[PDB]
Amino acid sequence: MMKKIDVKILDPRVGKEFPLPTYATSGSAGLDLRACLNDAVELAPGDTTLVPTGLAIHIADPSLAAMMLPRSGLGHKHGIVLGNLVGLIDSDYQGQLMISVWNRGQDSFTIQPGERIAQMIFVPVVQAEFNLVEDF
Amino acid sequence: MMKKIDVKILDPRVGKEFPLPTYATSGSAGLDLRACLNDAVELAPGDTTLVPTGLAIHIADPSLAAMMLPRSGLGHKHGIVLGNLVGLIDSDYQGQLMISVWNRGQDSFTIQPGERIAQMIFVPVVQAEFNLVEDF
Amino acid sequence: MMKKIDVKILDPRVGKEFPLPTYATSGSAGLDLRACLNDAVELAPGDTTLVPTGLAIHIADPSLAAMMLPRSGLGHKHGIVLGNLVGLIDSDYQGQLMISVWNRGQDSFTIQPGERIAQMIFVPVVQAEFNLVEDF
Repeated sequence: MMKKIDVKILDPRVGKEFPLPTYATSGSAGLDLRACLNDAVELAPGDTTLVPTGLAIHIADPSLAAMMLPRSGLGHKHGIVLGNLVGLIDSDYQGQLMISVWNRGQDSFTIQPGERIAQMIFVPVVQAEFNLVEDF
Repeated sequence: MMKKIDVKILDPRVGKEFPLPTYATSGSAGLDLRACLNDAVELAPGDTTLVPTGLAIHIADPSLAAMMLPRSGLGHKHGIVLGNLVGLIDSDYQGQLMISVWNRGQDSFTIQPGERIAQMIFVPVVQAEFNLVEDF
Repeated sequence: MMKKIDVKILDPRVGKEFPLPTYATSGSAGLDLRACLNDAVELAPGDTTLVPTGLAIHIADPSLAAMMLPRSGLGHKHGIVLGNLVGLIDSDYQGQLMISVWNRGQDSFTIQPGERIAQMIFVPVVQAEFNLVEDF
């Protein structure tokens, strides 16, 4: 199911030195996000670094949100995951998309400029209207 | 998109010493959940503690669920995340909402009473009816 | 809400030595997935192992995806979570479902054959059609 989402490019490397995000296939659930870096960042075991994407989105529809997830292989094989574990992007967030990258393993890992380092999915969300009860 | 959800308050501090959960804005995807504690809890690196919220919900609609996520800043900047990483709340769960708080970093952190320590989103869910095949 | 999903069994132990996945109740959001193992696997603190399920699904609908999550108790009480934290299954994935199991705690844990070790939810997903703007 498709939804138009505004995207703003913040760094001129985007598109020029690595591509914009695209779905691998029409059956893909997520979009891979790439590290927008002047220089490679070497992450020792246990450390966290904030990696820019050079991108901002504005979802705008309050019935939609995005969730940022680790990449499967990076996480399983290399211990490279997200420092906030899963990163929620609200419909009114219009700042740069930033990736909290955490090395949860025992091996150092260097993030190269342009490397795919997380994925993003778009999911419908609901806002609860709470009904206060004193017994269910 | 809005959905009525029953909520029961379990601890008289809720509302009295810190507020009920509310959406920051009409475009917010998540609700911040606060620690309902008699005393602050100091979490050393690597440890996990179970924090009550003083709240129970009963979603009741089987086409909806809630997911509990870390807060972005706490997770990235402070290494304070969830011990179960993401916590799924089923439509028929009517117990207290409990937060597994894990210090995944290298600095001790004290959870103050009333402090926002996780977020909750409501998402539609589907139940699979499996169709057994012996080749796709 | 129900959706037909094709499932293929890859290992003859499935159904014979432990059951196929089922929803506990009609209000359950997730399905527990079991370890399909010839022998128990003992996971020391910090290590990760790739556990087969003996199962493959083919969601096929591009408006649906699955997310693999830790079990709540395993994660909170035992530090047994997913090495990729959350595992996304695309609508066109038709390989075996594999579970990255990570011991994020301080106690060794042995995964027994047939033991429930993760959960899977099915959620609607949206594919973004990006609209390039140079200011929001």
